[PDB]
Amino acid sequence: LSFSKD
Amino acid sequence: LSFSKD
Amino acid sequence: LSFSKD
Amino acid sequence: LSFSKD
Amino acid sequence: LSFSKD
Amino acid sequence: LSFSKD
Amino acid sequence: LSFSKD
Amino acid sequence: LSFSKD
Repeated sequence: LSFSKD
Repeated sequence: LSFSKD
Repeated sequence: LSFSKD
Repeated sequence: LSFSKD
Repeated sequence: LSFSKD
Repeated sequence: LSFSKD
Repeated sequence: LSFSKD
Repeated sequence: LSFSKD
């Protein structure tokens, strides 16, 4: 489970 | 911003 | 379990 | 800012 | 800006 | 796990 | 700016 | 585990 936002 | 769970 | 924000 | 748990 | 995970 | 920035 | 984890 | 900065 993973989430990323730049 | 980054999140992880194994 | 991990979280990072720069 | 960074957080980890094993 | 916000993030949450339960 | 909760994060906030104004 | 805030972070919490229980 | 809690963190805050104004």
